[PDB]
Amino acid sequence: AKKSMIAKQKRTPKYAVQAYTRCERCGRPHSVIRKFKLCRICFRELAYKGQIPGVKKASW
Amino acid sequence: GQKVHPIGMRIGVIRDWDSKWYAEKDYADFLHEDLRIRDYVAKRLSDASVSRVEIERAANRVNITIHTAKPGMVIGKGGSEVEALRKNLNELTQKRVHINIVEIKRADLDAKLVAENIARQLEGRVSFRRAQKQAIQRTMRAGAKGIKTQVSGRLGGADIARAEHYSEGTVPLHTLRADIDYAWEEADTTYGKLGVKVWIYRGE
Amino acid sequence: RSLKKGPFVDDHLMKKVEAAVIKTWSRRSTIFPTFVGQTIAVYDGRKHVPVYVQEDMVGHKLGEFAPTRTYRGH
Amino acid sequence: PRKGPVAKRDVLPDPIYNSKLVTRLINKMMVDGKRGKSQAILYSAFDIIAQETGKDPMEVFEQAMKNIMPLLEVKARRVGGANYQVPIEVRADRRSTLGLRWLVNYARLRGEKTMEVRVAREIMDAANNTGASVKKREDTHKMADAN
Amino acid sequence: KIRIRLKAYDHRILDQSAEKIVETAKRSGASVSGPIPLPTEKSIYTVLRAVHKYKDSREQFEMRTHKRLIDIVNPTPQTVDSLMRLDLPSGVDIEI
Amino acid sequence: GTGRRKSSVARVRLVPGDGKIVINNRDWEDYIPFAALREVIKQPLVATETLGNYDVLVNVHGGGYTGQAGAIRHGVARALLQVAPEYRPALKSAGLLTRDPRMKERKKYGLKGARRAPQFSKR
RNA sequence: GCGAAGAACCUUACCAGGUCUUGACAUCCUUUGACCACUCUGGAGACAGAGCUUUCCCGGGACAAAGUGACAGGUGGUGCAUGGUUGUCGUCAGCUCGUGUCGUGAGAUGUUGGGUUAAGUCCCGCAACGAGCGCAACCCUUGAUUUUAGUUGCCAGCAUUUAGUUGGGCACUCUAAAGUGACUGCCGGUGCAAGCCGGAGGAAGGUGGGGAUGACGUCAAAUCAUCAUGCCCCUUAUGACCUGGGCUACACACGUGCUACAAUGGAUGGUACAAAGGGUCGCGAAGCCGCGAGGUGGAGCCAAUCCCAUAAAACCAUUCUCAGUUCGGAUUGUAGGCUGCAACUCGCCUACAUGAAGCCGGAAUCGCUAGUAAUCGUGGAUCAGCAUGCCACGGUGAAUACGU
Ligand SMILES: [Mg+2]
Ligand SMILES: [Mg+2]
Ligand SMILES: [Mg+2]
Ligand SMILES: [Mg+2]
Ligand SMILES: [Mg+2]
Ligand SMILES: [Mg+2]
Ligand SMILES: [Mg+2]
Ligand SMILES: [Mg+2]
Ligand SMILES: [Mg+2]
Ligand SMILES: [Mg+2]
Ligand SMILES: [Mg+2]
Ligand SMILES: [Mg+2]
Ligand SMILES: [Mg+2]
Ligand SMILES: [Mg+2]
Ligand SMILES: [Mg+2]
Ligand SMILES: [Mg+2]
Ligand SMILES: [Mg+2]
Ligand SMILES: [Mg+2]
Ligand SMILES: [Mg+2]
Ligand SMILES: [Mg+2]
Ligand SMILES: [Mg+2]
Ligand SMILES: [Mg+2]
Ligand SMILES: [Mg+2]
Ligand SMILES: [Mg+2]
Ligand SMILES: [Mg+2]
Ligand SMILES: [Mg+2]
Ligand SMILES: [Mg+2]
Ligand SMILES: [Mg+2]
Ligand SMILES: [Mg+2]
Ligand SMILES: [Mg+2]
Ligand SMILES: [Mg+2]
Ligand SMILES: [Mg+2]
Ligand SMILES: [Mg+2]
Ligand SMILES: [Mg+2]
Ligand SMILES: [Mg+2]
Ligand SMILES: [Mg+2]
Ligand SMILES: [Mg+2]
Ligand SMILES: [Mg+2]
Ligand SMILES: [Mg+2]
Ligand SMILES: [Mg+2]
Ligand SMILES: [Mg+2]
Ligand SMILES: [Mg+2]
Ligand SMILES: [Mg+2]
Ligand SMILES: [Mg+2]
Ligand SMILES: [Mg+2]
Ligand SMILES: [Zn+2]
Repeated sequence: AKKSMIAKQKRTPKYAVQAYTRCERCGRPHSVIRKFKLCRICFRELAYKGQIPGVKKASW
Repeated sequence: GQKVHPIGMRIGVIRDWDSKWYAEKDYADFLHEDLRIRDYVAKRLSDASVSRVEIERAANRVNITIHTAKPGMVIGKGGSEVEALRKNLNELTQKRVHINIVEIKRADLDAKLVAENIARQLEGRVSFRRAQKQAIQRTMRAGAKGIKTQVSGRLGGADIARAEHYSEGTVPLHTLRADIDYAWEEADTTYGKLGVKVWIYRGE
Repeated sequence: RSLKKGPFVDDHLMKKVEAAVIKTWSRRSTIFPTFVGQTIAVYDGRKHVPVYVQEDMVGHKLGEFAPTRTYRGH
Repeated sequence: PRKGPVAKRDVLPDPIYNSKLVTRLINKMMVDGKRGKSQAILYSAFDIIAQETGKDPMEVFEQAMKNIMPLLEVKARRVGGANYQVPIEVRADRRSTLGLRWLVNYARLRGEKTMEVRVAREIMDAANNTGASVKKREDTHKMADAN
Repeated sequence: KIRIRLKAYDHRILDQSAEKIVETAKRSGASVSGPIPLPTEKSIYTVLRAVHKYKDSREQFEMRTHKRLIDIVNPTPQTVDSLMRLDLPSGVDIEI
Repeated sequence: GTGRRKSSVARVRLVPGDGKIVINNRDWEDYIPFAALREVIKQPLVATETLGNYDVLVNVHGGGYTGQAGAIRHGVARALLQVAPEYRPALKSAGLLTRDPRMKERKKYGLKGARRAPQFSKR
């Protein structure tokens, strides 16, 4: 009971409240940063390789 | 203690990002495409030794210059795949897709290509120690100041997993001016997962 | 709605009670001043606990009366 | 610190009657960054101690110096697989540090209503060679007298 | 009497690009309001390291936006003609 | 003159005059209630004998009430010295041309505060 | 105060009841063509039944409906089978190689010995002489300063308005690109030297303060529940759809926080000084109705301009006068506001009322060496709504280090 539910995230529900957000590569429900639509683990794994522009490691 | 990704912390100090495309409130649409327009290119031209696909977009038109070690395979006398992939890339990005290949030099310096020389061989049931050492010495002739190939996993068909590697020369990671490459591929053997890791110090 | 600009029953409990035991399935549909004298059956996650809407228990959410956790001593 | 000694600072001469025995006891007064609460109090205590006693507020405040400064601090020396009470001679560190600690640690014993006079009464009380702060000094030397 | 705003992630690419149009502005018109800095936006994303527990290990990325704006004081007909004819490095932001 | 301390900055113009140390388009005793902390501001004018010889104009931005007191002291101590170089041989010794380098500290992840940490219990 | 950077529903993996079979969801094919969307009845909906109906484009092309299967479909098992990704020892100072030399040999020396250091850092002495990954340095931010560009920031010279408002100027600040500056550099003692004790000068003095960076490897350490994968099991159910419910239950024991037990305080009025961030289908001002939480209204803004946004501790006057109180605020009744189809189980807040334990905490135990601890506020991520938690920002600012 996992790949069934991505269709539940995708389809427009009968109430705006039902609708939530999940990662757009691996459908992880928690911790999805809206400026990217990526979960925490997708977001970091692309930043190292460097797909996300602008983002870089912040010493300070 | 686990290392850092020797690319993931060189970005923006000695190396740019694999995508140069500014966006204002439209990043989520552009960024998700800059992760899938790099997947159709990943399988369609899988055997053409493609290393970097730097997507740059501007003015409702996208440019994806694919850098390959076999430049004549993607484009050239046939003149068909470039036109053929112009249909597939544009059928996804819903706009112009201008691709201009870049021809690699000193092929044993691109880590992705260098570790695919040891990722197919290991999948063809060869020796772990021989596979790395036969090519570690091979690329060492090119001019790399260092090397480190490791083949980590349930190596050798055993029931207990262990790590193996090699090296030759200088490869200072903790110096930020090092031009160090890196790659990591999946040796999808018939029995499990064994992914290799390769990286190459270079000129300066 | 705790706001004074509203007072809602589910969609049909009022309709079925309007003509008219009663078994309104879910919950949540506070007994208005038009249902005293018509016993309903508000479901409880299992079984249908029977409650008779009197004049005193008017306004309260229909669910309250049927408990949900069975705790018969420690 | 497992490596040598260190030297301390505690030095900022105060605005009125510039000294470092009055910017100290004004720093051993405050709680959670309340320099302003203490500084006014530590100058109002002088105001009542300069009237009800007559003499100079500074000399009256320093009059209770020799009546609060400890002389022998019973040290906890490790002998025979335990700790005992081996008296020793306190240095200048534990003289003024202890000495000005004795007052404020005994500011619940003046029994007034406000700290403006309570700190003013205790300084005079020790300045009379009486009160509890001097008794506390004599109490410490008493347990140091046994050993 | 125009105003152009530059918004690029790397200060090297934009400040070089602005050093080009500011030169072309001088040829088009002596009265040029040269490049000028504005405070740079910073944002931080404190993503957590471990795939599972160990709540005390995270890793912080950042994303700047270096800004610069160029204007015109008493422009001429060359300004409208000679401005749009340039393409800047991909990343530089143009808005007149 | 110009003097910083903590997050507050004070820029000082010093001209000969009566001696009214004005601050930020208001009288200083209005602007600072506790005059006893305002006497140190006269240290750059009492260590060199120029107490009531110049009227001090000040501009104030940021910090806290004690935050400017350290900056205005420094902010004039770099101007009285510039009036005549004879003032440096004593204004550069009392600790006035020095700029206090202490500032607040970043908060590091895994820690409640900058240097604090959670509470520790073994078992 | 752990995955969970948001458990009313959804998320939800769990229970009860009710429903589907090539399946809700992909690829192979055929007959239809662009399929949908909409109204009426029943139901808790999942779903059934009626109607207009979806007017494709250029034989081909995308997308769809209907017809049997190959198949799908598993947040089902094994982290003592794995990729990964991580943690702790630990930012501890180690792990090695080439040429020589000793040993029959595995091997040793270098890397031991005396000092010194934060450090196999550095020196001296020795059958060793050198070197590589680690330490230090390169990188980021803060502390002084030069040049450049001066607006939307700044306002001295000039006046002008209730107001930096207006002309006007980039002087000062400040913003941000390229540079300077600190290295035991100089002087005294000491040392053979490394270095150690002190002094000038300088914004800054002994790696100035703080980040990023984590060697060889240890724990068969954590995760098959992020993704992927070896092998096994279910495959008209261990798959799939809905409504309700549990995830918040309570006789108790333990971990991390919040608020207090009062006079360095409470109550009332006045009143002053921030830093860092967020805003387009978003921030939402002024006025107006309100004790009230809020509602109506729509100004300005794709922002150094406008908004979120009046910061509180501090301070100045009156009152309280050492009481379970003019402290404390749990608990409960009534009456209300917000979002959302819906606040009963189970959200947040407001008024009146109610007013409980607590009068500085046993043996024991925790954090921190300076802008530190303590204490008072603000912003962001997730987010229709909900944080005493988490990630960041500032204001007030201490005490002691003899010693192992
Ligand atoms: Mg939600
Ligand atoms: Mg190993
Ligand atoms: Mg590197
Ligand atoms: Mg029980
Ligand atoms: Mg780490
Ligand atoms: Mg000087
Ligand atoms: Mg710490
Ligand atoms: Mg938990
Ligand atoms: Mg495993
Ligand atoms: Mg386990
Ligand atoms: Mg730790
Ligand atoms: Mg031999
Ligand atoms: Mg060793
Ligand atoms: Mg070290
Ligand atoms: Mg280092
Ligand atoms: Mg520095
Ligand atoms: Mg300058
Ligand atoms: Mg200038
Ligand atoms: Mg010195
Ligand atoms: Mg340092
Ligand atoms: Mg550091
Ligand atoms: Mg760290
Ligand atoms: Mg092991
Ligand atoms: Mg293991
Ligand atoms: Mg264990
Ligand atoms: Mg599991
Ligand atoms: Mg994966
Ligand atoms: Mg993947
Ligand atoms: Mg829970
Ligand atoms: Mg809860
Ligand atoms: Mg506890
Ligand atoms: Mg108190
Ligand atoms: Mg209170
Ligand atoms: Mg700000
Ligand atoms: Mg408050
Ligand atoms: Mg307070
Ligand atoms: Mg009260
Ligand atoms: Mg009660
Ligand atoms: Mg009650
Ligand atoms: Mg009562
Ligand atoms: Mg009360
Ligand atoms: Mg009660
Ligand atoms: Mg320490
Ligand atoms: Mg954000
Ligand atoms: Mg929580
Ligand atoms: Zn993901």
